[PDB]
Amino acid sequence: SYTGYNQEDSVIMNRSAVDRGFFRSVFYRSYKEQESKKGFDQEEVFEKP
Amino acid sequence: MIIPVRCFTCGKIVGNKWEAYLGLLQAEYTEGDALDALGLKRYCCRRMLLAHVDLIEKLLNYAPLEK
Amino acid sequence: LDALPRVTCPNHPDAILVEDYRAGDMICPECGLVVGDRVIDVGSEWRTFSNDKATKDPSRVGDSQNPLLSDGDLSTMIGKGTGAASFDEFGNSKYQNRRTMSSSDRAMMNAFKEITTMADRINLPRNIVDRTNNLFKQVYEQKSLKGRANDAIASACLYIACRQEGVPRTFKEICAVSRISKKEIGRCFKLILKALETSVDLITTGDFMSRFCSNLCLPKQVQMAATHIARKAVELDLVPGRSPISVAAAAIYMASQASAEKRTQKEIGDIAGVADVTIRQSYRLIYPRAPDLFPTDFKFDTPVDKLPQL
Amino acid sequence: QPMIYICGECHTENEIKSRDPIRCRECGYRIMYKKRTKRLVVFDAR
Ligand SMILES: [Zn+2]
Ligand SMILES: [Zn+2]
Ligand SMILES: [Zn+2]
Repeated sequence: SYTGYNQEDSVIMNRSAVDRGFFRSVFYRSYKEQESKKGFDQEEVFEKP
Repeated sequence: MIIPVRCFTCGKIVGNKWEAYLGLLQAEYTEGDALDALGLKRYCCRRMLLAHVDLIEKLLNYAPLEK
Repeated sequence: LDALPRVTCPNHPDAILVEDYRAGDMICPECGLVVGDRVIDVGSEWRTFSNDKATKDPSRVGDSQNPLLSDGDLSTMIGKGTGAASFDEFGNSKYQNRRTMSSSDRAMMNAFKEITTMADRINLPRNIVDRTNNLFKQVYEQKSLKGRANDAIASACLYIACRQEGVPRTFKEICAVSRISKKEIGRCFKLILKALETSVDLITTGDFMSRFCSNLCLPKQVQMAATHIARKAVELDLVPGRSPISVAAAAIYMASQASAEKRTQKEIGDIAGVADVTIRQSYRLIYPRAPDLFPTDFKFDTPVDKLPQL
Repeated sequence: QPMIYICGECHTENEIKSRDPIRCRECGYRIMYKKRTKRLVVFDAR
């Protein structure tokens, strides 16, 4: 039971273990972008704005 | 992906005992004795090594370590 | 209030008016300066269709229609289905028939349909189709060649788009996926060039050496040699009275007969489309200098001292 | 200045540094993969 920071569906978790890499994870998001020609008189361009 | 330096629960360094262990199992079918010789007394340090899965070995096999 | 284009800074004329999207505010750096009735661009904003079924999008109060191919969008459509009441009172026609809208241009749309068919039959990219469609609209709007066969005009546009993107198809190839004659596509080609007052690059041996050697399942190394054979052949000016396609074909043959593959003249003829007598003549013309044309790094199978004659 | 552009499998620079179309010389692939910056970063061992 301890100090109650674990009351009702929570948990006290050991911080030094998370320091030693406990459950650490990596997250990747890939962003994608397209250079559309888009018809008659417009154009998209990859460049320094 | 390779055994962690120091066991989570307490701190006793444990990556150093991995290569030694695969040698002991090859020599003997005594997982009890293998863990004992390495000095992994308490079981937190023991679960670490006993429950590890070395994914790195399959992972290295792709030709392109170049990208 | 008409004097703006982003200017209303009270104390000093504007130099800049940065958009702080996150705050929903318009800021003026050298003083303090908000002035904003903020819109992060109404097109991101209405886009509140999300967690609810988005595959069908019940929120779509705005269809795309793709106007930049056309010009005149008209009306919505209607169609049968409640079981009925929807009179036909006596006859067998529920409610009413739908109605055509853009007829003057319906054969422009019909041209766009033909260009994509043609385009897929030789596995072209959408980028080519998009250039082709674009050229066509330009030619159509000028109305300078309205008399000509619309299908001939679409086919010629397809040829131009293919050459401008630096991967030309032969007149023989575009004719194949069409019903228009080679002469008529060629003729329209020149006229469009005159109509748009524009020009294209001159085809080289390299632009076709790739596709041909590929379709004949020839090794990569042999393709490389043929390229070199072709390039050098043009460099030594050994074929002043010959087309680059025919020379390309003759290089492919020489390479293939210098390797284990040895594709027959009829087969090369069959991929290239040119007459096999044309290759034979072109080969007879380059044969006297064959030793000098091959890459020094080429792995020979049959030496030139044993290269056949035909 | 070059924009490198290592290519897949060939393990060599593509070298393309201009507007010309992306395709690695010699190697038949046409996927690229922009190379790491020489600019230093830093990582805390915490
Ligand atoms: Zn431990
Ligand atoms: Zn100001
Ligand atoms: Zn490559």
